This record gives sequence, structure tokens and C-alpha cells, in this order.
Amino acid sequence: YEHVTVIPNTVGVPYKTLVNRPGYSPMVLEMELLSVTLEPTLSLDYITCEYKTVIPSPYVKCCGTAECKDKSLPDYSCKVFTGVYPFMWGGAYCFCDTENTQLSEAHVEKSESCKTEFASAYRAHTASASAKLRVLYQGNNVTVSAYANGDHAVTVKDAKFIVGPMSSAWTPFDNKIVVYKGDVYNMDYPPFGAGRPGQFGDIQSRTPESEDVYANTQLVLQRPSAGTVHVPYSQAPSGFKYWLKERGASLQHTAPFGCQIATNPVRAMNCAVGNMPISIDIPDAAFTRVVDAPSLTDMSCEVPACTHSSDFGGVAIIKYAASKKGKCAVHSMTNAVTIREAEIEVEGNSQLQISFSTALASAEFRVQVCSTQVHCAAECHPPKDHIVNYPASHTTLGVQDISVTAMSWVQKITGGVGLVVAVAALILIVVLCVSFSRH
Amino acid sequence: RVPKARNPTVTYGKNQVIMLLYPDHPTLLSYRNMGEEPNYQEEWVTHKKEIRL
Ligand SMILES: CCCCCCCC/C=C/CCCCCCCC(=O)OC[C@H](COP(=O)(O)OCC[N+](C)(C)C)OC(=O)CCCCCCC/C=C/CCCCCCCC
Ligand SMILES: CCCCCCCC/C=C/CCCCCCCC(=O)OC[C@H](COP(=O)(O)OCC[N+](C)(C)C)OC(=O)CCCCCCC/C=C/CCCCCCCC
Repeated sequence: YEHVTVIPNTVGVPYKTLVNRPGYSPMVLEMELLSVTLEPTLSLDYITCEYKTVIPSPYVKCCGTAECKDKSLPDYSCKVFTGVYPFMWGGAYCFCDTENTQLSEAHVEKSESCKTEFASAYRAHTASASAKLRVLYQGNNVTVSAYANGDHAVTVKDAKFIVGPMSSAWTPFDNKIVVYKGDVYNMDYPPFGAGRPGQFGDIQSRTPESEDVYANTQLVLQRPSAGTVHVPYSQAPSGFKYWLKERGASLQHTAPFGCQIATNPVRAMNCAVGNMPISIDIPDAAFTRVVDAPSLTDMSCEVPACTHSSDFGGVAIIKYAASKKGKCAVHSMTNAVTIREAEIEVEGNSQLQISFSTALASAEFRVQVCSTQVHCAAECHPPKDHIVNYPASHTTLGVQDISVTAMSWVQKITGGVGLVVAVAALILIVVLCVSFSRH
Repeated sequence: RVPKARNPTVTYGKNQVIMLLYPDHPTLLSYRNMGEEPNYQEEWVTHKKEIRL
């Protein structure tokens, strides 16, 4: 037997389904989503790190002028300053007081901390969902883990579930993602070869093992001061170290739908968007003929207490007469009311208690207990506690499953208006007919 | 190793949470709706404070 159903993508709320194969005792399966994962496919763009400026020892020319050698390097800059008079500890270094020149040169490299402290800029463009599911099949809790692309089917207790694909393509990640350690940020980094000084991406490397580093930090060499033999310069500070100070808040704290984010690999977990098609496939040998299961008759319902809380604030007590001792599968026939029990033991002339949860303020629902249905009715009362730490177990309220009994006020006032309108229309048509016959 | 802040003193009201906080040092408080529009907000609290979310 093949059964196909849809459950919401909410994690932690169990949903019941009715595998009703006529001629056999109905079977109710309660399934809960323990976790749902979205794993985007990532293509690395370039690693960003902290640059390291390499200044070799300056070359001073004694009694002469040096020339600016040119070579290809990440951010190579070379300058020659004339008229310097370097002073070391034991006296002046050059012989003459002028015509001495200092050759300065500097470039940038990836720091040795590249292999540890780096931020990776990615592109995320498609997501392969996974899911861990808890299914209560035949009165046993069995947990399954499967891919939610609609392709992986997991066989548990001889019935196989094939879950997915999710109804919504939404994902917290944009087209361009940067991760640092365990935080991932939705940012539009500059393309490779177009970084700006003092901003994220001033130094860019294709991979953490590549060598063709692109760096743009406006390294400017400045003239040594007053007989000192140092090499001053003016460089825009590391863009990456500036980013670390001004990151903001990761996706983990700002993503919508209560999304949880992680890394290694980057995933988004437990989104609350859309719903999840799920298909069961039960062997024909799992079912039980209707003439072997207990058959309940002479059934009646009373609802003593009823509070429309988030948890199960309702109680209904059902009188029955049972043909024989056995289990029965209790299922609510109304979407507005959620029943906590999935099956209950039954024997003789007795009563059974089921706990339900509703958002209705006038609970009217049908409960089916092993092929027999009964009608339920109560007037709910609001709870006192304004806030709870758990999500609602019941379906949200519609504008039809609305308006408690004692909405009869609506019927009465609209009926009075309709009667006035009907009387006015009757008088109008009577007068119109009398003046149309009259001539 | 990093420390964990003291548990606040929560109190509820109609569509509200009243939180009394006891920070020993600058502590970050952030909160977001768990719907379509998260409306993320944050602030550093440095002394005893009461918030109404
Ligand atoms: C002094 C005498 C007084 C007499 C006393 C008696 C008065 C009793 C009444 C009070 C009026 C009842 C109003 C209560 C409304 C309950 C709110 C409700 O239950 O609503 C809830 C939904 C909210 O949506 P959600 O986000 O929760 O669901 C989506 C969920 N997610 C996001 C996951 C997809 O609201 C909806 O969706 C509704 C969608 C449609 C909204 C348009 C409403 C149009 C109605 C017009 C009425 C006029 C009559 C028409 C004239 C025809 C001529 C006969
Ligand atoms: C002198 C001779 C005089 C003779 C007397 C003649 C007068 C006779 C009467 C005329 C009265 C008819 C008025 C029309 C109303 C008909 C609507 C109706 O008959 O009801 C339909 C259903 C009833 O439910 P059910 O159990 O049968 O169906 C479920 C069945 N099951 C439980 C098995 C699944 O109800 C629903 O579906 C919901 C219906 C849609 C509700 C729309 C939302 C309500 C909005 C209200 C806003 C009004 C504001 C008022 C405040 C204004 C300030 C002044």
C-alpha cells in the first residue's frame, strides 16, 4: 500500500497521519522532524588573510648615487633618497656629508598566519537537503536519517519512507558567502583582482597554497629622518584585521525563520519555511483485517475540561463498547484539533481518555477510534500564562473555523438585515407590479 | 574558555518578556523574531538593566 502525505517543516512538533486502507483496521503514524539540514554547494573564490610587508635592509650608497632596480612582486615599491647622512652607534656610516643615497624597497606577502587565520570567500548556489525523522510505526519509536531530495528511501520495519523534496527553495545564503571560523556572513566581496586598500579583500589569494597573491595596499615609502638608517613607509592597514573588528553579527544570529547555521561543511539547520512531502509504502502484510481488530460500538463523547493552550489543554472522555480486547488507532477528523494519543488499549464496556489541543474557542470535532466516529463538543477557555517556551501544537486559526457558538449574534443581526431588505424588496416589487398593470 | 552570564530574572506580560539582567562585564544581548522578517537587534549591556521585548 502506498500512502503520500505532507507535513510542515516545523521541527519538534509531531504530526499524525491516517493510513486508511478500507477493509483493514486503520493505522495511524506519528512522525516528527528531529532536524532538517540545508547544505549549499560551494565553489571557493579566494582566500583572504593578513598581509606581511617585507622590508629588506636598506642599501646606502657611500660617495655615489644608487639606481632604482625594478622587479615584479606583489606590491613592489622602490625609492632612492638623496642627501642622507646615516649615523650608526660608533659614528657616521658614510664618508662624505652629502652625495649619499639610500635605496629603499618593500613588498607584501601572505603572513605565516595564513594557514590558520584566514577568511574564505565562496559562492553558494544550490542546496541538498537532509533530514532526521522520528516515526512512530506500529507502536515503536524508530528514527530514520535520509536525504530530502525525494531520492533516498529508507526502509524501517519493512515499510520505506521517501521524504522530500521540500516545497520551498528558500535558503539563508546569498550568492556570495564568506566564512571565517564558524561564522558565515552574507556579504558581496569584491571580485578577485579588484580589492581596495583598508577594506576586506585588499590582499587576495586564490587558494591557501597558491603563490600569485594579489595585493593592493598603497605601500608608499617615505624619506628616512635625520641621519637614522630606518625605512619608514605609509601603508593602509590590513583590511582583514579591520574586518575582524567590524564584522557585525554572523548569519547564525540574523538569519530568518529561526535558522541555525554551522560550518564544516556550511549548513543551515531547522528552517521553519514551507512543508515537506513524505511518502510511505507499507507492505500488504502489515495490515490487519477489519474482522480481527477490535470493533467499537455504542460510542459517546464528553469533554469535561477544555483550554486552548499551546500544549494539550483539552481532555475528552469517550464511552465505548468493545467487541474484544486490543489496540485501536485514535485519529482526529478535524484539522483544527490535534490529538496527542496515536493508539490506546481497549476492552469491554468502559471509557478512554484522550488529550487534545486546539486553538478554537468552541471545540467541535469528530474523533475516529478504529473505524468508528463520534462527535465532540465543548466551550474552550483562554489560558492565563501569556508566554511559553514551546511552539503551539495545534493548527493556526482560520476565518471559517472561527466564531464560537454564541456567534449566533452574527446570524441574528444578518438575518434581521436580510429580513428588512427582503421586506423592502417585496414592497418595491408589489408597487412596481401594481403600477405596471395599471395603465 | 569564556564565561556564561548569570540567568536573568524573566517576567511575562501580554506579548512581552520583561528581563532583568545582572552583567559582571560588557555583555552582548541580541534577539530576533523567528519569522520571515527577523528584525535583528542587539546592544551591549554594562550594568543592571531591564528590557521589554
Ligand atoms: C454589537 C454587535 C456585535 C455582535 C458580536 C458578534 C461579533 C463576533 C465577531 C468578531 C469578528 C471575528 C473576527 C475574528 C477573526 C479571527 C482571526 C482569524 O481567524 O484570521 C486568521 C488569519 C491570519 O492568517 P495567518 O497568517 O494566521 O495564516 C497563514 C499562516 N502561515 C503564515 C503559516 C501561512 O486571517 C486570514 O487568513 C483570513 C483571510 C481572509 C481575510 C479577509 C477577510 C474578509 C472578510 C470579510 C467579512 C465581510 C463579509 C463579506 C460580505 C459577503 C456578503 C454576504
Ligand atoms: C416573520 C417571518 C420571519 C421568518 C424568519 C426568517 C429568517 C431565517 C434566516 C436567515 C438567517 C441566514 C443568515 C445567513 C447565515 C448562513 C451561514 C451559516 O448558516 O453558517 C454556516 C456555517 C455553520 O457551521 P456548520 O456546523 O453548519 O458547518 C460545518 C459542518 N460540520 C461541523 C459537520 C463540519 O458556519 C460557517 O461555516 C461560517 C460562515 C461564514 C462566517 C463568516 C465570518 C463571520 C464574520 C462575522 C462579522 C460580522 C460582524 C458583526 C459585528 C458588526 C457590528 C454590528
